[PDB]
Amino acid sequence: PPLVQVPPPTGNALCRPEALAQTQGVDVPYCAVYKQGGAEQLANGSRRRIIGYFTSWRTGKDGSPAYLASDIPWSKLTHINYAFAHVDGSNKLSVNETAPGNPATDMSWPGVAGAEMDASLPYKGHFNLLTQYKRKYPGVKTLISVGGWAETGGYFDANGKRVASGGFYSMTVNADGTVNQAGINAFSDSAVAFLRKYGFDGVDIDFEYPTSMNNAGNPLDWTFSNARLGSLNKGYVALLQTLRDRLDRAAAQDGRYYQITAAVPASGYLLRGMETFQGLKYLDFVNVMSYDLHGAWNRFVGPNAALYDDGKDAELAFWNVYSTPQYGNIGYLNTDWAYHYYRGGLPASRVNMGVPYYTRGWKNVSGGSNGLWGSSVGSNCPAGLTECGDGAVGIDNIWHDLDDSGKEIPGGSNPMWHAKNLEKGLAGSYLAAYGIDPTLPINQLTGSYQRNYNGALAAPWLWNAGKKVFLSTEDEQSIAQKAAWIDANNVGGVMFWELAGDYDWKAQRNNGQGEYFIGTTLTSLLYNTFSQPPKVSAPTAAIDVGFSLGGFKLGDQNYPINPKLTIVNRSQTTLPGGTEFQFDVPTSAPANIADQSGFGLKVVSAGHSGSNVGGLKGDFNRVSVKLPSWQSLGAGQSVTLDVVYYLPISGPSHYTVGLNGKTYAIRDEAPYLPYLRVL
Ligand SMILES: [Cs+]
Ligand SMILES: [Cs+]
Ligand SMILES: [Cs+]
Ligand SMILES: [Cs+]
Ligand SMILES: [Cs+]
Ligand SMILES: [Cs+]
Ligand SMILES: [Cs+]
Ligand SMILES: [Cs+]
Ligand SMILES: [Cs+]
Ligand SMILES: [Cs+]
Ligand SMILES: [Cs+]
Ligand SMILES: [Cs+]
Ligand SMILES: [Cs+]
Ligand SMILES: [Cs+]
Repeated sequence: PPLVQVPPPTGNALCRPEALAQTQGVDVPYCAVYKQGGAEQLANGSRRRIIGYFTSWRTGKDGSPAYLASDIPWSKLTHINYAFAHVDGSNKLSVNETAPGNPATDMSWPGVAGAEMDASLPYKGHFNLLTQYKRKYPGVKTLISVGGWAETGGYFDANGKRVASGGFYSMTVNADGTVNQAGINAFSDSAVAFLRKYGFDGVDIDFEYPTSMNNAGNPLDWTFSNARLGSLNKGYVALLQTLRDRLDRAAAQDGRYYQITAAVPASGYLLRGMETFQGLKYLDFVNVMSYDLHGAWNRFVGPNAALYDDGKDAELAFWNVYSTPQYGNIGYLNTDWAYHYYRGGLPASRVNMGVPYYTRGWKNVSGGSNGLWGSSVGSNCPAGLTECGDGAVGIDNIWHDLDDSGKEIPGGSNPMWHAKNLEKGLAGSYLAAYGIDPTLPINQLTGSYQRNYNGALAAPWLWNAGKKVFLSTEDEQSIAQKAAWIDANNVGGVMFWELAGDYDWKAQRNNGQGEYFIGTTLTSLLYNTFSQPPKVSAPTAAIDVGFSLGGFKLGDQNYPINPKLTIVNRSQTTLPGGTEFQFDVPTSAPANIADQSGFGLKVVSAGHSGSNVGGLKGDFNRVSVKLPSWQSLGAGQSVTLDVVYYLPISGPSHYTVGLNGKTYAIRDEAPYLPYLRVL
């Protein structure tokens, strides 16, 4: 059949990342950051992204250990995310740059070698140092992260009090449930101005979370989030599409490229309320928050960031996930599952998986095996929680937050250097600097912290049998195991929270006796692995047929997941009955996807079968559905069918249309192939 010829891509279009949505007609300068074919030009000779979160609040001004921009391992990273900007009362991106003494732009560190201010920049603070060091390391990108858990829905004032402004929720969705175009425009324009002003290379959206699951947000945000559940997906897609548009236009004007990234949830629960993550097409890449999968907000004691399911996750067992036939023995609270979820709508090159450089932990743990998959129920829950685990405290919780009364909030949160000292039987000479009285019982080292490791989970932890304390850790053994998995799956890279938690042995500390402290062991392991060779070694025509899943219920009602699939014929040909549509569904969902409309939709190629212990065994389950023999799809017309699947997916992707003996790609995915207009 004759096809319609399309002009081939030229110039910058030859460097567009695979599947990234470009702003039509705008000369976006992709080749400034990407290679031909769309792979990223990465700093320091690395094969993988190595993305470190830098937190703004470790300035050392209160006497606690500082971690400054000059302490960053610039020669071993590819990207640095600055945490956090927020959405202010005028819906603009803000770091309180105009507040006297603010750490971003109005702070200095006299006498600290390497932290000297460049007098030629019209700002001081962290940003001054970031600008300076980027000159020495010109390939390293900086991005401004916006939101996070505490400031997704509000922001802190000068007195440390939180203003419940609504943040992302009110900026993206009006109180009446419609998308807030004015707010999204103000924010997007402000992001462009911010990038231009401070020399950032991109914006990292850390909206926690645009999900329709009830009570999923920070409890402090529920009056905003719960009122918007049905609208948050549309609001988030509008935010990302508009941000993409404004940054693409700015990039074309400035002759340099601006990235949009997002910190995105690993939780299958959160994702159940996020439709198919339609917004992925706007993102240069995602940073998957494959950590805080378990923690003392509930009683289920286990790894913070398991790589794999082991069939024994105590939380999943409690909810009957392993035993329900429909779930096909897929357990989802793990890094591998989350990665495979995001491949539904992204190539591997645009996904980076997160790891923690910090601990979470419980005390008074019962059951389990050396605490693993045990139980720890707590009392006097943190504000907003109606149940909690018994979070570890004192010497087991040195990176705690404080409540309004100035009291430590339990949770077993520590930098990994402190966890390494506990393992060694060292209390840490820095305790007093954190305002921790080392003479108090809860702040003394009692019992023995025994390191455990589970290779099925790629998870280390400390178990203190005397205190019944379980601290989930991350160290060289688990990083090496995850790094192997990254390389073998050719994943885009690795993200970590946070730089200040990485460690080294410091022989001179502790009166010359030595202890662990701030360092670069884990980042160095990642870099050394990814900058050297790995340890281990299509349709020619298209048709304009469109596919989309929609009609999702509110998240709490989305069991099982049964959206409507709409197929639209935008060719000038009638698709005869028997025409076959295929597409890839990520293996995050069991390979039992079906339709409820009598179409006979089924998996024709299973990338994964059986339990996912030891990891999912492939990327995609390819699905086929045919028009019934008697039913055509006319030019310009649509047909819908109800589908059902059992765990969240993004995408789908990689569509083909099987028409009169020939297989076509679709123009939405393959815009430069010659295409079928008439047949
Ligand atoms: Cs090389
Ligand atoms: Cs350094
Ligand atoms: Cs300087
Ligand atoms: Cs200087
Ligand atoms: Cs988070
Ligand atoms: Cs935090
Ligand atoms: Cs179960
Ligand atoms: Cs020990
Ligand atoms: Cs975190
Ligand atoms: Cs090899
Ligand atoms: Cs039917
Ligand atoms: Cs497959
Ligand atoms: Cs297996
Ligand atoms: Cs494989």
